[PDB]
Amino acid sequence: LVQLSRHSIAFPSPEGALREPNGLLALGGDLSPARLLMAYQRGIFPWFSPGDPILWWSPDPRAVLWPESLHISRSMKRFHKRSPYRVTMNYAFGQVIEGCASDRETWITRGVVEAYHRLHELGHAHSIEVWREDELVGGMYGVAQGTLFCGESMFSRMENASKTALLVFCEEFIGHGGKLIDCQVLNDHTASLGACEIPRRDYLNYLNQMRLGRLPNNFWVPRCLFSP
Repeated sequence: LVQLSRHSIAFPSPEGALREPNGLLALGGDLSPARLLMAYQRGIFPWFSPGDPILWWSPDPRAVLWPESLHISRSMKRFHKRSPYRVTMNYAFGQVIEGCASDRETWITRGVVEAYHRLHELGHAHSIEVWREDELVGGMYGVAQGTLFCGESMFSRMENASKTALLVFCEEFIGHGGKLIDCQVLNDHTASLGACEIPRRDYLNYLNQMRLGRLPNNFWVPRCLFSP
């Protein structure tokens, strides 16, 4: 491996990551906006349980999701056509990440929250919210990397809340140039939604191409995406 330094925002080539644990590449450093941005630019992300030092990753393969391949069951389509939810973009970044943090009775520590909150404040991290009237019932947040979106996590406090968030986002994302969504690691729910695994070099390749891409100037301003 390799320990980072408070000095620079330099990162070692992802290809020198460990095989097991898959993707472990470096430790230390900090969660400053600059260091974080660089992490994503180069296909790396932080992940570590509270108590441990900062750990950075770039797994092989990488879980990803082609927006157009999002699988939506027939029961969900029925649900979404008569949806009881409203979806918004960047209305409550803080609550969404907190919602993702309080899930599972998670590594999302206060420090991590502030760090991504800074990125949101600076205009790089964004959130999708799912509301059951006045209540935030689900959502997802991530870091925008051009036409590629790096999804950190999502949460659901009501049936189909997160499915709705993803469904609505993919429609809005594709409609304006969105090309790929990064899922980091593949999990059961994510896989059922059509997420798949591709080689790390394929992902980095895509990343380098898409970072350059641009969505419309206002794509990320706080707004209502879906309100039946």
